[PDB]
Amino acid sequence: MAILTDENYVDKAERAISLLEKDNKGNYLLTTSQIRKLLSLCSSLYDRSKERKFDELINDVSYLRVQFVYQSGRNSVRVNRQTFFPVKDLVEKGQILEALKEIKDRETLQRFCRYMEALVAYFKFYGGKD
Amino acid sequence: MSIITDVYAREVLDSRGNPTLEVEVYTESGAFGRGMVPSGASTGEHEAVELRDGDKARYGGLGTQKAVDNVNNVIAEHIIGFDVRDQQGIDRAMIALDGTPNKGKLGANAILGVSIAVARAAADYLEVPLYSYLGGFNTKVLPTPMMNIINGGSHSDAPIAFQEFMIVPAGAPTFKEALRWGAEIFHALKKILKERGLETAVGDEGGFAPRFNGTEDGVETIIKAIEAAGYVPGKDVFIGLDCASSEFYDAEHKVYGYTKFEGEGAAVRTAAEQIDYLEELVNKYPIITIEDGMDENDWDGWKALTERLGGKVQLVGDDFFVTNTAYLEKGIAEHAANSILIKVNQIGTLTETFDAIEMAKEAGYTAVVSHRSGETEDSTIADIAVATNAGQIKTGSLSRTDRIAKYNQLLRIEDQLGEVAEYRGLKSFYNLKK
Amino acid sequence: MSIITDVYAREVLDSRGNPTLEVEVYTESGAFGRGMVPSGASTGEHEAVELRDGDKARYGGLGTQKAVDNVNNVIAEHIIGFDVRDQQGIDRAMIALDGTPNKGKLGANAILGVSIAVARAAADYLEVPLYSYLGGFNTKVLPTPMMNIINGGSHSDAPIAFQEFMIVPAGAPTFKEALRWGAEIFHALKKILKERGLETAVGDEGGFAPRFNGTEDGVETIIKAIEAAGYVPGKDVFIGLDCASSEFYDAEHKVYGYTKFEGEGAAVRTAAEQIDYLEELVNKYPIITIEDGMDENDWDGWKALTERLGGKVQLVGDDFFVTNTAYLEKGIAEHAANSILIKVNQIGTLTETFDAIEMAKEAGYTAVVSHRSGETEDSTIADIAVATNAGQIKTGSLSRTDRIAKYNQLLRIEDQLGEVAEYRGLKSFYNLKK
Amino acid sequence: MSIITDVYAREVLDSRGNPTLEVEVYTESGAFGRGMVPSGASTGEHEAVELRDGDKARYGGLGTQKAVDNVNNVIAEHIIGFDVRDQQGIDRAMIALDGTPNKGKLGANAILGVSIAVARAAADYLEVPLYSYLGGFNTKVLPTPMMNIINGGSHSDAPIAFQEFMIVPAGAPTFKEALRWGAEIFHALKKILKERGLETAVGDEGGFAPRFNGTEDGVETIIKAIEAAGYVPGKDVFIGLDCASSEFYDAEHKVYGYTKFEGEGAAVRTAAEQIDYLEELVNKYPIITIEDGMDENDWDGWKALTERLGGKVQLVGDDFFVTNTAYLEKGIAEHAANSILIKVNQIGTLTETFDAIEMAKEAGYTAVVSHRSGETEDSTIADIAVATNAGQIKTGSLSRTDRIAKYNQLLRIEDQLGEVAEYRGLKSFYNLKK
Amino acid sequence: MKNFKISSTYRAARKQQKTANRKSFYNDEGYMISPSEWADGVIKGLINPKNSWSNDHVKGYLPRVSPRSHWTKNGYREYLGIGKSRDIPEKEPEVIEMMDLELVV
Repeated sequence: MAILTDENYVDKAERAISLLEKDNKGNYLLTTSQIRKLLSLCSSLYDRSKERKFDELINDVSYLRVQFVYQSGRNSVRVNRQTFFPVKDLVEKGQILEALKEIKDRETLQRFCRYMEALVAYFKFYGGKD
Repeated sequence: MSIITDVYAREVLDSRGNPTLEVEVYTESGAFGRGMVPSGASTGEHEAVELRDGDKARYGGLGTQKAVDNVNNVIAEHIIGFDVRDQQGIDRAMIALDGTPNKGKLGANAILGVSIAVARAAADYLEVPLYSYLGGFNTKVLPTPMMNIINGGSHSDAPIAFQEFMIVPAGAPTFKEALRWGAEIFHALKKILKERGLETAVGDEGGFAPRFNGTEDGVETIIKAIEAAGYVPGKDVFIGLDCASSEFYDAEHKVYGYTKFEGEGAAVRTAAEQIDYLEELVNKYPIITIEDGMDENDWDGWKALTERLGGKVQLVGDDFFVTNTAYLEKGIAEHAANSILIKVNQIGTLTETFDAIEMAKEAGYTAVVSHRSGETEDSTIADIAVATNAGQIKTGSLSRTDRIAKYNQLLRIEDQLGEVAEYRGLKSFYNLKK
Repeated sequence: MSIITDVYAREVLDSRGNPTLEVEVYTESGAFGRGMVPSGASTGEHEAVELRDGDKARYGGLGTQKAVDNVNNVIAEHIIGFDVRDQQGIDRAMIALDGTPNKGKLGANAILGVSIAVARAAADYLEVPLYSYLGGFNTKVLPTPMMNIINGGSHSDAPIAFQEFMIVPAGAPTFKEALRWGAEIFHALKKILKERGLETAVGDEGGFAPRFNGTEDGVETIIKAIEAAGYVPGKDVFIGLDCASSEFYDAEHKVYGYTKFEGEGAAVRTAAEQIDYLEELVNKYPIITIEDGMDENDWDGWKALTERLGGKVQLVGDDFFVTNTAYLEKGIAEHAANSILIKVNQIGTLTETFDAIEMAKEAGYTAVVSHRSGETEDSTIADIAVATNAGQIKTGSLSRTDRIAKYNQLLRIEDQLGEVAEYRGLKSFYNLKK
Repeated sequence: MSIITDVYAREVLDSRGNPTLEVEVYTESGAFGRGMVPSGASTGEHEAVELRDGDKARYGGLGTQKAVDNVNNVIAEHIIGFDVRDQQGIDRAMIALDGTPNKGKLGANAILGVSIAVARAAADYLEVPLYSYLGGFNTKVLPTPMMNIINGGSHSDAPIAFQEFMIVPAGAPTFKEALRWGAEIFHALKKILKERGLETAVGDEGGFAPRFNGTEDGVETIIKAIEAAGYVPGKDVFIGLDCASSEFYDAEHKVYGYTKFEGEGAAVRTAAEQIDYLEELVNKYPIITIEDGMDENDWDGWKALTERLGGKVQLVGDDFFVTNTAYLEKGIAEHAANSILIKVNQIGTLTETFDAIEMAKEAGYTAVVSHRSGETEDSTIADIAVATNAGQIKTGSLSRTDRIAKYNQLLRIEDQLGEVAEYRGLKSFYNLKK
Repeated sequence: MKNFKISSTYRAARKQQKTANRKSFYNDEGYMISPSEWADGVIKGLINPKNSWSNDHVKGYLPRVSPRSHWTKNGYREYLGIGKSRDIPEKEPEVIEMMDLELVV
């Protein structure tokens, strides 16, 4: 049983980012600067999955996972004496780590990178800031 | 040295067992002041409102922890660092910090407690009496008291529409003698009621609430008590009324319905019928004061009452004005009433209280410093009355310490003043001719 | 610096309209103390007497100008020059200057006023709280209050022979919570009496005196009010009684005639039947206190009552001991009662009050600091109860500032004590087993 | 100016030459207080333990550098900034800082030294005597001394099982006369021992430890010396015993074996036989106090002894209660003993010492403030005894200034109190009857 | 801050220049706000009342702070930080050889 399939990842990203925490004014707490490194690493992993075999990209996925955990744990936004952690909220509401656990070949890796594409696309669609 | 270093509120109990708050102010040199707030009303359209908790679990929703928190966390940060003698600056800073006309955010009780505590701490620092600090060097007039002696209306089961009946010992030479006369009349009335078989226990202000036949019977028994004490009604001791006609006024019919308190068969009186009813009461009995004889919204009736009886009888607007500068200005413009009842927590600040007193005095009106139904051991209103040279006070009966505290403070003020102290009596009713 | 410079007395009014006196003490550095005297009794076989004028033309013979002159012209010339911290020396000097066992030459009211004023001035000079000055550094125990809630006997027209009823919130965690519980039960009882059509006006102590059917009716209504407020009788709030059996005791027939208050059908009991009635009341209701259960001169009855009920209920001697060291020692010798009602003006000075408290504590008795019928805005008995760590106070109901002032002072003392403040509740009844 | 700014500690010597620590406290204005700690025990299941170095090369492992370092580096940073008059707050903060029921981390000796230094600095700051600061304005009772005259048990080689014998001059008019009587009886007994050829050198507590024949011979010699000085035994001077029955109690056989100290043909007595022997001794001699007459864990024997001799003989529990609040609760509940020996270093805090004293007083027990085997020139226990009005002290014999210091402090206190000072004498045994 | 205390000259300057009568208030982002909105935010919990206001400005370059004193073991007064200031000379420095360096006059 996989959480990401070719028939649901775009709608999954839709629902995942429509549930992200918002300020009292309605703006998203997440910004593109907080996830810029993760997006760059996902883009590079997608680029390198086309040429090289999956066994060569065994350290890149692990680096991507440790980057996801580090960024989710370190990014904090404080408004109105309340501190939220938008990257961790995005990771748990998008099931990023669980999807990363189901990466075992080129197909699943490319599906995950397309899922991240969809996540940031729809984040920008609903008023996400740079 | 005089810089405020600590402002701290705590929740205490008022005279009815309901919560209120007290504020303590400490300055740098160790001067200390404590202000206790009387219990007012938390809801009001054009009056200052007190902040209540509303938590039904604690004190029936009447806790004052929110106002205490507002003092400790909001007012304390702003006020600490001010000079303790900067009463007007502190009061204006609190008014600006609240930001609302009705003082509903901070709570009027919070602001009043801080104001009184600051004034008392400044008087302590200067080592001067509180009336000297508040009113300057020319503070000498001892107020004439309106001693509430009989209760009716919504405070009694008796068929009497009028809320309060009072004795005014305006014929006494000194305030000490006036207090003695009032105590003796109070005890003579107690004996008369015990002989008559009526209820003797006291109410909120210390006055009796017997089962009389009506208003006339209550005034006659008050006069009998005065004569039993050995004083001449109309020369030594006079009668005042607090009708509180807003309680039994039908707004939609524009008629003062006396049937609310005097049974189904009571006479139902319109505006002019109320006017000449009050005139008949004034002619029959030695009445010097009538308070709230018209509804708070019957401006034409108030103007007709002032035209008819304003030259010889003091007409006090309690609910008519509600210690509001705008309403008092309007009443002065339209020649409505000739006296205002001043309640400190209805406006919530000492500066605004003194502004209202000064505005009333400038128009020929008399300002009557008044007590609330739920009082404390704090007797600042006595110092306010002496400081303003108002010449009239209304602080209750001769029974409970919530009322006796102000009389004791006035006795202390008279003793301190010595030969300078003046009790004017009838001359303190300067709003009346002759 | 601490040398007493000025001692001045004046006449003020108590919480009944009757005169009393207050004394002000000034030292050389500007330390100020004020002591007001509660009104007591000028007639007593072995209790200290207060000095009244007896002039029927002034206050009905209750003026206190004689005691004021005694302070101003006799005590002041003797005490001025003493160190303000010499409380024991000043009190001994005043007792010697009186030279009379019941303090009739100078008046016990004058001596008590000077004692309280000197103690408060000494506390003001040392910049310590009054309880710290009086009791030392280890003052932490907030008293358990017996809040009077229902009256009878000579204070009511109801057929209840017992003088008054109290609620004891001994299950509360803090004194703040105990005060809130007492206030909520008071308001619940007020609502219940309103539903039943009974009277709502308060008496001298602040408590209701409705027209109940009998003692059991009043106790059951108290239990109903406790349960309506949301508290468990016998675990959170207990019931105490002041029978004041000296009122309805027939000295010649050696019987307790309830017919004086409960009508012609009341039961005339002997000492044994009275003890049986008290025991069955204790077994029927959650009663933890009985005050003046027997007559002040029925020593055999007191001994039998202590043998029967003294293990599980507190037996307080109010008229039995009249705050007397000789009587208290005699009672300790014969195992009569297990508590004494400490009235500060029944003995005369603070030194003698503290001697009586410490003798009772050493004998295993509990000392209950008590109010008088005529109280003031002075709240020194709260500081006495905290300073001695007595653990019990009887300062009236929740309806008048003469009583609420002591509760507010106890709230202030608890606030300053902070984390070291102790409310023991049931553990304050150390005269009982388990 | 009352804020604690400096806390220093240093290692000094006690009366036996073993190390102890002393603490000094300086406030901002310069108020100074020094506290010296008596030598206690670092072992015990339910007692506060002192902290020792354990370095066998230095003082045989009895150094106190660890506790001094704890005061200088741990306690001082926590306590600096407190008000010096916040004794309860400081003591609670230090108890929390230790975090251990027996104060084993910081050391009970360190905590007691800081407590005493803080109390003395606060008394210096307020410019009041130490007993006035500790016990308030009502501090007048000069304690009755039970002073050691003859030793035995483990402090002597004579065949006497009982540890200590004391004289109690309870018939003296003043404390000065009682001290003179004790010193004269001490010198007369010295003369009698010199005539008999026995030894004259004094032990740790200052009393003689001669080679007598038994308990009866020792008490007979004490009575002979009392009569030689010129005082009536049983009227002017009484005898007291410190059996220390734990030292010759066999736990396995549940028997009191006198063979440990009294030889080989010594009687072996059960609990009932021990009670009979003590009752026979009390009937034979004017013995008024017996201390540790039973084992520290023999609760049934203690209860039976209090049943038999508790009405006429004061029974003190030293090892029985170990001045522990919980053991005192259990003893009061179980009717075991009627007096507690109060040692301030077995608790480690003045606040808890005073708590134990008033708790014992509330039960009808007497608190006897006691010294330790290794004392200092500090005489705070005398001020404690006067402050609590305990009326009993046990501070040693008349031959070393580790005891004469406390006796001189009591002489100074009696001189300062003047006419107020009271020596109750035989009345100070309020735990007895008649 | 225990080694030093507020100077009396600065306290007098602040007292009778009335700088505490002209406080400025800030929200949680450190932006100036009116006292009404500051009170409203503090009541609502959106502003910490402690670190959100300023006591104007005192003119004249006065020293704000003076050394605090304590009592030594013999009862003499001493500055708190004078005697525990340092114990070792921190070793140091390092003499870097840079003879080849064109200096500028």
